[PDB]
Amino acid sequence: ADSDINIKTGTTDIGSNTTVKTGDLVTYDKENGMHKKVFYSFIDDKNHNKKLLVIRTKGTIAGQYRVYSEEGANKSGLAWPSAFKVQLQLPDNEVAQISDYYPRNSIDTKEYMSTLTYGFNGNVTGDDTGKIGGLIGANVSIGHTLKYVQPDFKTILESPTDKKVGWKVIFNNMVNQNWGPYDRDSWNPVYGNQLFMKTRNGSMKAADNFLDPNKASSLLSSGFSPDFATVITMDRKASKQQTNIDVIYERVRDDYQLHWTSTNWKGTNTKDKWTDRSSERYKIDWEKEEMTN
Amino acid sequence: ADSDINIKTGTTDIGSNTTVKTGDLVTYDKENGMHKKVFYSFIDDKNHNKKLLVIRTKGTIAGQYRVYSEEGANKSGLAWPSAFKVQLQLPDNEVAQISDYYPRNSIDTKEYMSTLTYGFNGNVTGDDTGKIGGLIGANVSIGHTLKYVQPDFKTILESPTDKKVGWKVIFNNMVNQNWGPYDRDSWNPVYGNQLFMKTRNGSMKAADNFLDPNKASSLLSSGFSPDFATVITMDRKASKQQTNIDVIYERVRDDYQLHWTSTNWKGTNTKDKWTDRSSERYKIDWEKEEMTN
Amino acid sequence: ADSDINIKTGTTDIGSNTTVKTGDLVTYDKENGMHKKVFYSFIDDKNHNKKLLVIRTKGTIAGQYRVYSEEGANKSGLAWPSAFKVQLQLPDNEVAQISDYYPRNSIDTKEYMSTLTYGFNGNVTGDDTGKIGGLIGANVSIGHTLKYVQPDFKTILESPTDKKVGWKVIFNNMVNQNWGPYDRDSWNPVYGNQLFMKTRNGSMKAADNFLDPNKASSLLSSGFSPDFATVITMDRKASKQQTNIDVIYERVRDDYQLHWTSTNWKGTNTKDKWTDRSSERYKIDWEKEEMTN
Amino acid sequence: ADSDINIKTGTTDIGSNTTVKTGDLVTYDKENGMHKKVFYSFIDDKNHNKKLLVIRTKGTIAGQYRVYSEEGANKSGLAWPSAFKVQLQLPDNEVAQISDYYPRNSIDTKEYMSTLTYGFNGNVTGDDTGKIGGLIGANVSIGHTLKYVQPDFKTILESPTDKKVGWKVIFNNMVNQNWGPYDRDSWNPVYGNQLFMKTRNGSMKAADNFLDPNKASSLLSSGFSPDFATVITMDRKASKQQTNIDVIYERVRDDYQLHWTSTNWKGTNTKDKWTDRSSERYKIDWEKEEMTN
Amino acid sequence: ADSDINIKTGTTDIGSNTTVKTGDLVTYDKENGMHKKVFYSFIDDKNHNKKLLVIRTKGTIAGQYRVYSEEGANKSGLAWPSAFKVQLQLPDNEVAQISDYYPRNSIDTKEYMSTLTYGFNGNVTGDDTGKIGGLIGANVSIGHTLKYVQPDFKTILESPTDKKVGWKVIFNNMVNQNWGPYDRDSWNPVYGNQLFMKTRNGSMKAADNFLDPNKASSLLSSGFSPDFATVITMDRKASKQQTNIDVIYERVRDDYQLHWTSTNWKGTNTKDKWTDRSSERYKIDWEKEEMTN
Ligand SMILES: CCCCCCCC/C=C\CCCCCCCC(=O)O[C@@H](COC(=O)CCCCCCCCCCCCCCC)COP(=O)([O-])OCC[N+](C)(C)C
Ligand SMILES: CCCCCCCC/C=C\CCCCCCCC(=O)O[C@@H](COC(=O)CCCCCCCCCCCCCCC)COP(=O)([O-])OCC[N+](C)(C)C
Ligand SMILES: CCCCCCCC/C=C\CCCCCCCC(=O)O[C@@H](COC(=O)CCCCCCCCCCCCCCC)COP(=O)([O-])OCC[N+](C)(C)C
Ligand SMILES: CCCCCCCC/C=C\CCCCCCCC(=O)O[C@@H](COC(=O)CCCCCCCCCCCCCCC)COP(=O)([O-])OCC[N+](C)(C)C
Ligand SMILES: CCCCCCCC/C=C\CCCCCCCC(=O)O[C@@H](COC(=O)CCCCCCCCCCCCCCC)COP(=O)([O-])OCC[N+](C)(C)C
Repeated sequence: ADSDINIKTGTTDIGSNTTVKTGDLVTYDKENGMHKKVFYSFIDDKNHNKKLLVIRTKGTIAGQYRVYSEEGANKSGLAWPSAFKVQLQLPDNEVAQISDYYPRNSIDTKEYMSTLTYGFNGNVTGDDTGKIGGLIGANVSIGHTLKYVQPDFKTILESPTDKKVGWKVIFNNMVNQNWGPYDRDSWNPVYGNQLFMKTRNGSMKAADNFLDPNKASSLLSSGFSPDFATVITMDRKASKQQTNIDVIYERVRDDYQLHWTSTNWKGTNTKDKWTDRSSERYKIDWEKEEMTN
Repeated sequence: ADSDINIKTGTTDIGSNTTVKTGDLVTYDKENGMHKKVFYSFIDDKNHNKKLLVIRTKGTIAGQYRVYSEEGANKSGLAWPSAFKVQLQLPDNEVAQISDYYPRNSIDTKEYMSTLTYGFNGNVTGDDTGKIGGLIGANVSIGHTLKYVQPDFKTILESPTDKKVGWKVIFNNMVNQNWGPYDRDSWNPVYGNQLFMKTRNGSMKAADNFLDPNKASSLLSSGFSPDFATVITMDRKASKQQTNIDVIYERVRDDYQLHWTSTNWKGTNTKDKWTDRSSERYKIDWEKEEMTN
Repeated sequence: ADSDINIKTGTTDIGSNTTVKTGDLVTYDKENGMHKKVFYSFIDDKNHNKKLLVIRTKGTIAGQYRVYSEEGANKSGLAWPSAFKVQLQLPDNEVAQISDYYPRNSIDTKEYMSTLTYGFNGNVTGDDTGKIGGLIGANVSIGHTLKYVQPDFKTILESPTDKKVGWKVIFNNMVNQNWGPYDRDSWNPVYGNQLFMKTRNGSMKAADNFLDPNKASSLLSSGFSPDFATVITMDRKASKQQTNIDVIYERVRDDYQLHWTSTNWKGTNTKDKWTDRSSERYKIDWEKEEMTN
Repeated sequence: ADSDINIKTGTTDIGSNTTVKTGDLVTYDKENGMHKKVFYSFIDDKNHNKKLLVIRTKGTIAGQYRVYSEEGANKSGLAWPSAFKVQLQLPDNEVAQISDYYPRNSIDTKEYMSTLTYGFNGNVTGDDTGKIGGLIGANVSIGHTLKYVQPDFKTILESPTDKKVGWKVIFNNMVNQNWGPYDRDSWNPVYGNQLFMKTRNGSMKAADNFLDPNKASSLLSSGFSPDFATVITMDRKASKQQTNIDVIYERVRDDYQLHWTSTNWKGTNTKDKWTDRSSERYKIDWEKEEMTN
Repeated sequence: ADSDINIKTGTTDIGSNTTVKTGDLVTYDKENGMHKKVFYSFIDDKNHNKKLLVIRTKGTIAGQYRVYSEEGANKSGLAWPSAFKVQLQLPDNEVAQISDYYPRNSIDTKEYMSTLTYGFNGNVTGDDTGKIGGLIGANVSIGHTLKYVQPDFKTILESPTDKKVGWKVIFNNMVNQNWGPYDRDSWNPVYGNQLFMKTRNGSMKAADNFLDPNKASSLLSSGFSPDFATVITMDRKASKQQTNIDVIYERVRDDYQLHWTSTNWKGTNTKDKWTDRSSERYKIDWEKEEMTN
């Protein structure tokens, strides 16, 4: 906090008394259904040291959650997005550099609780025949309790090198039919991986026996809208004022297959089955303060 | 709070009615993968007593979480970052001084709860043969409950001397596979240190039997992005207006080795195995209000 | 709240339409490792009655947590900071006076909860031979639950007299290895004071058997950064416009010794073993609105 | 809330477009250790109807927590502050009046919870000899739970008459050694009042066997800093423009004595033992807008 | 929320670009100890339709909690305030009207929770003689939990007619000596109403055996400070510009009597015993924008 140093709040910020020429570019890849978008802003403050440029790759990525193949009632498949990714890269011989990026890895906290209990007991037993009995007892108990919050999808920031920076979204785990949370590597010897399982021993058709997309998480079927911000700085005395950028919106799917062995349904997961990449190259003109492509 | 003294809020702050010449420097160490960055700001308020300069060493440090060595299925190793560090130092004969630093040690709180319970009981027992029995009893219980929040990574501020100040990030403990939180010194006589253990008695290959990086904390594999702020003040009447600074982004790793003894997997940890340091020297020109290197 | 009286917020504050000449002084005591700092601000509002001056003794104090003496494996010592202190004093014959101070003693609250429970029970017992039995019973229970938050270090404000004001930080208690919170006066007949105890009956060397500094609280090893604010007012018609101030950053340590009696480790604490004081005298010139020393 | 009536926020406030001549007075009573302070502010808005004056009696009161008398090991005494008080009074024949006061009595809330439980049970018992037995039972339970927050010190506002207004701080109850909260009237037939008791049956000296001041609440030993605000209004056409005020900072202590009867320590409390009052008379000049004394 | 309609926040408010002539009136009724106060404000916005006037009857009402009569040790009485009231009324033939009032009745919410539990059990019993026994059982449980917050004093708004509007404060219930909350109609066949009962079977004098005022709620003994706001609007073309207002601060007490029957103390409550009213008539001059009386 800039105010915790006695520095007046906002003194160290940049962007005062300057005109920023923003813009927008929208392009849709019908083949992959990735409504990618970039929102940039040229900031050139005379009090600064280098020209600035912030790229907000808002865009949007489809879910692609459907049964790709069905083979009778014996077995059927299913493809779902395991992880979403978006990254920005620059030419190796280029002069511009990546400075900052808002969504970054953050430390996680977990609660903890220890319980210690003492106890005592004593009773008198008697009956019609006049027998009298006694009982004295005691007990101790110790208990450790740990709780934490684990989101279904956990955003991560891949190691940002100078020339390229890339984010990532993965599938931590999901809760199905109010049962214990499952994940890709969850296994059960009898049923197997029950992540996307409708009924344990249903008699319906193989393809029909799948978890409803509405019940599952919104990202899987309805897509995930990203919001990542990066800032690019380039020296104001550079001989060449043209820069090239590349934007990637790759998405990784998985294969989920149900198998009827003799009585119950069995499920198996094949992580990293298909990968779809949609890369477009943009051009930057620092002199004209415009990104067009 | 400046407002709790009846002083109008922000009156004691510095930076009003002045022009601040900010800047930026970005350099990447491919050898160590440390995308270090410094964001400075020259504040020279005539109402102040000394020139000011705030260095925000945002930067970023890679994770370097991989199996460095594998030796068949008998055993395999693993290297992970135990602690991240970043510090700023000045020449001993220099005249500038360190004034403040935002992230600082903070007191920690823990809950507490004491429980006391009384009880009474009485029942009548009878059967077909007409036997009637009685029972009177009582019990007491006392319970102490203590809970607190312990983050996986706990930031610390090393003893800040005048010439140098240094922060630190360490590995408090981690939760594995929803089991009890482990740490570097955790030991189990049968299995041993089970921090990064995939399966207790899995039959897979030695190298494969490791916790997935996605399951583990984000910092270990995807790196840690620091945000530390320091302010440097130098007298306005100093004969020499040039100052030299040094920035360090050292990172410490550890060695984790799994051993198959006869049936189960055994794990051992060797703290402070390797250390990587990447120091760069910057130059400060108070007269020109610019940091270049 | 000034707004709860219908007075417009901030009307009663002081510091409007005036120029404040702030400053800074930094000095480091290598002998004691106390990076003391003072940040002042001269406020002289014509609408006010007396000149004002606020001293923010931010500074910083080292931890000094190390094993001072080791004597073989039989026993070893340990010195840790029991309490931190910082206070401001004025000459007895001086004319300036202490007005206010932000961090002040605050009331503490504790939860409370009373539970009352009734119960009834009735069962029928029968067997193969046709015997039928009955049982009717009842029970009552009363329970008192009390929980509160107790920080490890509890800041206190010593009785502020006109000429001097002094704060204080003490060691309330600590939680070790997720066990019951201990404190200086905690005693156990078998083991003794187990505050800084690594293992109850470890076979390692005497000096090695100590709690890791990382596990313990951050203040003990990495130091404590204070932030206390005071305001000094002096009459504007005083004949002499020069004032002298004294700043103290005294820190108190303790001695902790482990003793191996026959099988287990025994620990004893000797409170108030050593005291370190580092006092520097500053000079105030109200006429020139500057503090220099 | 002025905004809940559709009136623009702050429209009804007073203090706009006016100059307020604030001030300060500091005086210390070494005899009683009461660093009393008054911070006033003259508000005279032409749009208003009467002149205004707000007195903020911040000040500070010492704790005075020490063993006043010790008589061997048989018994010893102890004096602690039972209640703090501060009030403002005006001459009976005066014309000024008390209008408002910020800290005022507030309603208190308490939680509540009712629990109802049904239960059923049935088991089959069998042994090697083939005997088969059954058991069917049921139970009901009702539970009332009530919890609330009770601070150690509870501020109160004495009945404010026109000429004088007075606040009050009392000792609600305290928690000792993590045991049940005690208070002045708490009594135990065996031990007695165990409020400030160190050990139930300790063998140390009578004077030494007292609760450490650090463990007890901060107010008792380190003093209590008050913050009460009052506003005084006087007609602008009054013939006499001079007004006299009186400020009181009375503090009430108590006597606590431990008695060793035969084996254990016994404690008794004598409420309202001593009272200390420190009254100073200030003078107000509405015409000159200044309070001096 | 005016901003939820897309209307810019504060557009519909009234009071912009206008001068408000506020005021104040203070009068104390020594007979009843009711430090009544009214704070008004004349708002006349040309963009408005009618003249406005807001009356904030802050004032303050004493508690009057004392033992009115004592008759030996056999029995004694006690008078406490059951309910506080404040209302504003206008002449029937008057033309002004009541528009709004801030403190208004609000809906109350209560939590709810349903619990369902299944259970199974099975054990094997064996002894030295080789007898082996078994036991299999199961159980079910259902539980409804409801909790809510009930303040001791619950403010209410009486049916506001055009000519008069009146608020009300009543005594919902109180918690005594950490026991179940009692109220006026609470009855116990053995002891009776135990609201203000010190000891169930104490041997002290009848008058002394009362709950300490400090333990009870602050309002009962130390008084209640009200804060109610009303706005009065009168047409700008009215022939007569003078209006009369009446302010009432009536307070209702109760009689509480303890009776020693043979062994224990018995308590009875007589609701609505005495009523005190203190009405003063104010005069309003819209033309001069002043309220004087
Ligand atoms: C290693 C040594 C061996 C163990 C020694 C003793 C244990 C076994 C004894 C033997 C079993 C006998 C049981 C009797 C009572 C048990 C509680 C007790 O002993 O003290 C308790 C005090 O906690 C309290 O607050 C007191 C409990 C009742 C309070 C009643 C107050 C007034 C009574 C009138 C009521 C009406 C009015 C109510 C108020 C208005 C707890 O203390 P402790 O138990 O000594 O705790 C240390 C020991 N331990 C950790 C191992 C458990
Ligand atoms: C050291 C001295 C020895 C112990 C003495 C006594 C204990 C053993 C006795 C012997 C065992 C006999 C058990 C009988 C009852 C037990 C509760 C009791 O005694 O009083 C309880 C009062 O708490 C209440 O609120 C009353 C409980 C029922 C309320 C019913 C209200 C109206 C009844 C109609 C219902 C329908 C309508 C319901 C309402 C609309 C608790 O008080 P205590 O228990 O005296 O607590 C101090 C003692 N102790 C700390 C050691 C526990
Ligand atoms: C000092 C006097 C002696 C004690 C007198 C009685 C106790 C011992 C009796 C004897 C033991 C016999 C036990 C029978 C029931 C116990 C509960 C009971 O009595 O009333 C309870 C009412 O609470 C309820 O809400 C009712 C409980 C069941 C509700 C069923 C609703 C419809 C039934 C169809 C279900 C299907 C559909 C469900 C709905 C859709 C509680 O009231 P109480 O218990 O009278 O409380 C005062 C007494 N006490 C404080 C001392 C405990
Ligand atoms: C005054 C009248 C006398 C009392 C009448 C009955 C009580 C004693 C009877 C006699 C004792 C016999 C016990 C049998 C069951 C007890 C529960 C029951 O009766 O109904 C419960 C329904 O609550 C539920 O939700 C149903 C419980 C099981 C659900 C199973 C679903 C599918 C089964 C397949 C499982 C696998 C798959 C699971 C799902 C995927 C509760 O209703 P109630 O108990 O009627 O409540 C009113 C009565 N009472 C208030 C007095 C309690
Ligand atoms: C109306 C019909 C009659 C009732 C039919 C059955 C009840 C009585 C049966 C008869 C009693 C026999 C008891 C056996 C088990 C009871 C639980 C059970 O049946 O299934 C449970 C599944 O919940 C789970 O998640 C499974 C429980 C254990 C998981 C173990 C995982 C791997 C095993 C290795 C462990 C090591 C590694 C662990 C993992 C790494 C609950 O399902 P349900 O009970 O069928 O619920 C519906 C029925 N009911 C509502 C009426 C209750």
